[PDB]
Amino acid sequence: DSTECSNLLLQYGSFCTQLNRALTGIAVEQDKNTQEVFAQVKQIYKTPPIKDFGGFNFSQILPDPSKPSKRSFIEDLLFNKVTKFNGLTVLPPLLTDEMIAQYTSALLAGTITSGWTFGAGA
Amino acid sequence: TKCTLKSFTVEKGIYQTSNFRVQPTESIVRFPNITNLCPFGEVFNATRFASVYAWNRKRISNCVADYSVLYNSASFSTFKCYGVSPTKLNDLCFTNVYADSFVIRGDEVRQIAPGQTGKIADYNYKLPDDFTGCVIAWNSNNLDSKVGGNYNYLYRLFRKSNLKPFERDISTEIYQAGSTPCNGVEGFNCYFPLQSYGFQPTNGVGYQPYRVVVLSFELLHAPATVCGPKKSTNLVKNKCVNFNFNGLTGTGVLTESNKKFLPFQQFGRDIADTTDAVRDPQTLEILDITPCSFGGVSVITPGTNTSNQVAVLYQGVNCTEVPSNVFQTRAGCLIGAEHVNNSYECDIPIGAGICASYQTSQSIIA
Amino acid sequence: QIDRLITGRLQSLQTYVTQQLIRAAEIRASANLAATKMSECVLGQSKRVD
Amino acid sequence: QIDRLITGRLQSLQTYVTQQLIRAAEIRASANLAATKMSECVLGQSKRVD
Amino acid sequence: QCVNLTTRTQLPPAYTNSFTRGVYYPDKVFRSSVLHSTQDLFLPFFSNVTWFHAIHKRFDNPVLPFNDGVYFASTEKSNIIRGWIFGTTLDSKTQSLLIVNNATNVVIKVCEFQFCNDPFLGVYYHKNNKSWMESEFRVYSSANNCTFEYVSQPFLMDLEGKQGNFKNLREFVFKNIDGYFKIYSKHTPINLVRDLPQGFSALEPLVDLPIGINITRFQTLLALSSSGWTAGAAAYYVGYLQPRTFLLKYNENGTITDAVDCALDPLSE
Ligand SMILES: *[C@@H]1O[C@H](CO)[C@@H](O[C@@H]2O[C@H](CO)[C@@H](O[C@@H]3O[C@H](CO)[C@@H](O)[C@H](O)[C@@H]3O)[C@H](O)[C@H]2NC(C)=O)[C@H](O)[C@H]1NC(C)=O
Ligand SMILES: *[C@@H]1O[C@H](CO)[C@@H](O[C@@H]2O[C@H](CO)[C@@H](O)[C@H](O)[C@H]2NC(C)=O)[C@H](O)[C@H]1NC(C)=O
Ligand SMILES: *[C@@H]1O[C@H](CO)[C@@H](O[C@@H]2O[C@H](CO)[C@@H](O)[C@H](O)[C@H]2NC(C)=O)[C@H](O)[C@H]1NC(C)=O
Ligand SMILES: *[C@@H]1O[C@H](CO)[C@@H](O[C@@H]2O[C@H](CO)[C@@H](O)[C@H](O)[C@H]2NC(C)=O)[C@H](O)[C@H]1NC(C)=O
Ligand SMILES: *[C@@H]1O[C@H](CO)[C@@H](O)[C@H](O)[C@H]1NC(C)=O
Ligand SMILES: *[C@@H]1O[C@H](CO)[C@@H](O)[C@H](O)[C@H]1NC(C)=O
Ligand SMILES: *[C@@H]1O[C@H](CO)[C@@H](O)[C@H](O)[C@H]1NC(C)=O
Ligand SMILES: *[C@@H]1O[C@H](CO)[C@@H](O)[C@H](O)[C@H]1NC(C)=O
Ligand SMILES: *[C@@H]1O[C@H](CO)[C@@H](O)[C@H](O)[C@H]1NC(C)=O
Ligand SMILES: *[C@@H]1O[C@H](CO)[C@@H](O)[C@H](O)[C@H]1NC(C)=O
Ligand SMILES: *[C@@H]1O[C@H](CO)[C@@H](O)[C@H](O)[C@H]1NC(C)=O
Ligand SMILES: *[C@@H]1O[C@H](CO)[C@@H](O)[C@H](O)[C@H]1NC(C)=O
Repeated sequence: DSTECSNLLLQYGSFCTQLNRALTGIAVEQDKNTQEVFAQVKQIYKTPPIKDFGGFNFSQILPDPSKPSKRSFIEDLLFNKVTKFNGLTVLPPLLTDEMIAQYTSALLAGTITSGWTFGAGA
Repeated sequence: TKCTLKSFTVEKGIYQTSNFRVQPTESIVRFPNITNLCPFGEVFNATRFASVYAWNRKRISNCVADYSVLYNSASFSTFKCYGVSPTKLNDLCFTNVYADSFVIRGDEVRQIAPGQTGKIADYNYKLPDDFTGCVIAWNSNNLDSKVGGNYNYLYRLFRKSNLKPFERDISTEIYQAGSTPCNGVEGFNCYFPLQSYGFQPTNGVGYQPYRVVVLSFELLHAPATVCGPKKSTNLVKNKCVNFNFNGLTGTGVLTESNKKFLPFQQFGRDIADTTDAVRDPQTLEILDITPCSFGGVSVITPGTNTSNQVAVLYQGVNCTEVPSNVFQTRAGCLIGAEHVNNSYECDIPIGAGICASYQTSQSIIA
Repeated sequence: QIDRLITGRLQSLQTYVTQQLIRAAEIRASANLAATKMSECVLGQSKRVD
Repeated sequence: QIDRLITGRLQSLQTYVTQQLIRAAEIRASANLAATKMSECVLGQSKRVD
Repeated sequence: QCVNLTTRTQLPPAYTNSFTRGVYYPDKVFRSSVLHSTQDLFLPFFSNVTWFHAIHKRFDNPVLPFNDGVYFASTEKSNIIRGWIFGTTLDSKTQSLLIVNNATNVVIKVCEFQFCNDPFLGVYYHKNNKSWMESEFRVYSSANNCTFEYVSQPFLMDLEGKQGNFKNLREFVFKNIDGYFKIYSKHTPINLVRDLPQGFSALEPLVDLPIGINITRFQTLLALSSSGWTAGAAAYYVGYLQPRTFLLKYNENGTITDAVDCALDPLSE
C-alpha cells in the first residue's frame, strides 16, 4: 500500500515477474508430483461386499462407510498425528484429500482383487 | 491474457493475468479524549494582574494548549504571532510555555513586539530578535477603569541600562540623574523612577487599559509537555479503511474481537511481529485488524480457435468483495462459469477439486 | 532510504525463492522415488533387494 | 564504508551458501544412488542391465 | 526538619539471592501463546542483591547508586516503606525527583530540593488515641526551581499493625530511558519472616513520569527529640539491572508465566 515505493521498484527490472514465474512453476510441479504419485490408474476400483479374502482381514486399511470421510483407520491415525497475510497466499491443491483417499482405495482394491494384472492392463 | 502471453492465439488453459486488491475507502484517525485542556480557562480572565515591571511568569504544566479557542475568539482585540503561523499552532508540540500577563497603556501596546525599542520596551520588558511565540491583547476599559482615575497600576520609567529578554527586576532603588551619589532621598539629581498611569472610563483610544499576554515557545533536551489538540474521526465497523490508532498506521478491515486484553496493553501482535489487534482509545474496546481481500486474477478460457468466452477466477477472494453466474469455490470466486452437478474429466484445472470445460446452449461450465 | 529498504527486501525474497526452489527439487526427487516405489511394489512384485 | 564491506561479504556468503546447497543436493543424489547400488549388488543379485 | 541521627547499631551489609525477579513487560504489546524474545534492561536471574533490614537500633538508609535502572523490592508490613529519593547531586543545585506516599496521597514533585543528612518520616504512637499518627515530614527544606508536580487523590490507609511475619510484598522497577521515568509495580500476598519469596510474578507498568532529568543515585525513605525512637520491623532489597536477553512466555490471556535468561546456563542458552 505505497505509491513512491512502487515507482522506485518498477525501475529494477523483471525481478517481480521472475519470482512470480518461479513460484507458479513450483505450484504447478507440486500438483504434477501429486498426480504422478497417486493417479496411476484411470479406473476407480471398488472392493466387493464379501470380505472372504482367503482368511486375511483387510478391515483396517480399506475405507469405512460409517465414518463421515472415506479414509481408513490407518489414514485417520496418520491425519490426526499431523496438525492471507500481507503478501502471503496459500493456494489449495487440485486433488483434495477425498480424491487422494479415493485413489488409494482404488489402488488397494485393485491390488486385492487383481494382484498385479490391473496395472499392466485390464 | 493476450497481452500477458504476448500473442493472439491463446490456448486452452488457466492464465494468471493480473492481481486484485481492495483499495481503501476512508482514512479514519482516532485518538483518546482531550480532557483537562490547560489552565488557559482561568489565566486569561483572571481578576487581578501584575504590573509591567513585576510581570508574573506562570509555567505551563502538562496540558494540551487549545489554540483554536483563542484564534477564533472575536472578543480579543489583536491576535498576532511571531515565528509560527496561528493555524499550525494546534498541530505542533512544545516543551515549556511561559505566560507573562500584565497591564499596559493602550498606546504602549505597539512597542511590545520583537525588534522594537523605546521607553517601555527597553526598561520594563524586552523581547529578543529570535522570539518565537504569539501576542494577545484585548480591551479592558469597562472594568479596569474607575471614576477619578486609578493609581494602583505602578510602572518603571527610568533605568540606568537596558534589560535582557525574559528578565524581571525586583530591586526598586531610586534613579540617579546626576553625578552626585544619592543617599536614598530625592533631590535635584535624585528622583523616584517608579510612577503610576491613570486609567479613566472616559478616555479614548491610547489611554484605555489593555491586558496583553506573552506566549513563549521554547524547546530543548526534554520531553514535550504541551501539544496541539488531536482530533478523532468516527470509526467504521467492517470496511477496508486506513486506520491510525495513536501513532499506528496500516490498512485493514476491522471487526468485533473477543481477545481480552490487559488494562495497560494497547495493540496486540501475533507471531512474526505483525499487528493484528488494536484497542480503541475512546471506548476501550478490542477489535482485530484483518488485511483486506487480495489475490490473483486468473482467466479460464478455452482455445481462441474454439470460442472467445472467458471465465474470471479471483484466487482466495470471497465473492462478496469482488464487486454472468457467480459461483463460489474453495479456491476462490469464479465468475462466468455455470456450476453443474455432473462429473466429467478435468479439462482446465482450477483448484480445490474443481475444473472447467467448454461444453453444452454453449458456455463454460464448472 | 526507500532504495535501501527495497534492495534488502528484494535480497530477502531472492534468498527465499532460492531456498524454495532447492526444497522443491528435493521434494520432486522424493516424489519420483515414491511414484517408482508405488508402481513397482504396489502394482507388481519388485525383486530389488531392500 | 563498513556498511559497504558488510554488504559485499554478505553477498559473498549468500553465494557460497547457495553453491554449497546445490553441491550438497548433487552429493545427496549421488549417495542415494550409491546406497541403492550397494543394496542391489552387494546384498543381492540385480538383473538390471548396466 | 534537619536532624542527624547517630544512635544506630553498626551491622555489616547483608546479602541475599533473587531467584526469579524483575521480570516486567518490556512493552504494551499483547501476545497470546507465543514465546517472545526481547533484549532490554532486566534483572539477572540468581544475582547477588544487597539486603537492608531494619531491626527494632537499625535504621540504615544510605545513598545508593542508580545505574541502568534499579530493582526495588521490599517485604513490608504496617506500611513502613513509603517513598524514595531520586537525583544526581541531591544538594538543591540540580533538579531531582521526589516521591512520597504518606497516609493521605502519593505526592510526586520535581524540584531542586535540599535534602538533609538522614531524611525520614516520623509517626507518633499511642497519643491518647490508640492510633498511629504521622507528624514529621523531614525530607527537604527548600525548593527554588520546579518543573513537574503531581498530587494524587487523597485516601486513608492504616498505620497500625504488629504481626510475627511479613504479609505484603512490594516490587518496583525504576528506569530512565530518554527522560521518561518508567515505573513498574506488582503486589502479592506472602508469608515469610526474613527471606525473599522464591516464585515468579510479572511486573506491570503503573505510570510514566517525563522528568527529563539525569538520575545518578537514589535513596529510600523509611518510617519511624533528635534521639530515641522505635522503627517498625521492615526490610527492602536493591538490585541493579544489566542488558540481558530474556525469553518471555505469554499465556492465552496475555500474561507472562515464566522467563529464561539467555546467558545463565547452557540449558537456558
Ligand atoms: C478384522 O479386524 C477388525 C479390527 O480389529 C475386527 O473388528 C474388531 O472385532 C473385535 C471382535 O469382535 C471387536 O472386539 C469386540 O467387539 C464387540 C462387538 O462385536 C464389542 O462389543 C467389544 O467391546 C469389543 O470391542 C472390535 O471392537 C472390532 N473392532 C472394530 C474397529 O470393529 C474384525 O472382527 C476382524 N474381522 C475378522 C473376520 O476377524
Ligand atoms: C471519552 O468520552 C466518551 C464520550 O464523549 C466516553 O464515552 C462514555 O463513557 C461513559 C462511561 O462508560 C458511558 O456511560 C457513556 O455512555 C459513553 N458515551 C458514549 C457516547 O460512548 C468515554 O468513556 C470517554 N473515554 C475516556 C477514556 O474518558
Ligand atoms: C549533618 O551532617 C552533615 C555532614 O557532616 C552536615 O553538613 C555540613 O554542614 C556544615 C555546616 O553547615 C558544612 O560546613 C559542611 O560542609 C557540611 N557537610 C556536608 C557533607 O554537607 C550537617 O550540617 C549536619 N546537620 C546537623 C543538623 O548537624
Ligand atoms: C500527606 O501529604 C500531603 C501533601 O504533602 C498533605 O496534604 C496537605 O495537608 C495540609 C494540611 O491539611 C494542607 O494545608 C495542604 O494544602 C495539603 N497539601 C496538598 C497538596 O493537598 C497531607 O495532609 C498529608 N497527610 C498526612 C496524614 O500527613
Ligand atoms: C475564560 O476564558 C476561557 C478561554 O480563555 C474560556 O474558556 C472561559 O469560558 C472563560 N470564562 C468565562 C467565565 O467565560
Ligand atoms: C464469504 O462471505 C460470506 C458472508 O460473510 C460468508 O458466509 C462465507 O463463508 C464467506 N466465504 C469464505 C470462503 O470465507
Ligand atoms: C444441483 O443440486 C442442487 C441441490 O438440489 C440444486 O439446488 C441445483 O439447482 C442443482 N444444479 C443443477 C445444475 O442441476
Ligand atoms: C554476595 O556477595 C557477598 C560479598 O562478597 C558474599 O558474601 C555473598 O556470599 C554473595 N552471595 C551470593 C549468593 O553470591
Ligand atoms: C487525639 O485525637 C484528637 C482528635 O483528632 C486530637 O484532637 C488530639 O490532639 C489527639 N491526641 C493527641 C495527643 O494529639
Ligand atoms: C531555574 O530555571 C531557570 C530557567 O531554566 C534558570 O535560568 C535558573 O538558573 C534556574 N535556577 C537554578 C537555581 O538553577
Ligand atoms: C545529564 O547527566 C550527567 C551525568 O552523566 C549530568 O552531569 C548532567 O547534569 C545531566 N544533565 C544534562 C543536561 O547534561
Ligand atoms: C483467561 O480469563 C478467563 C476469564 O477470566 C478465565 O476463565 C481463564 O481461565 C483465563 N485463562 C487462564 C490461562 O487462566
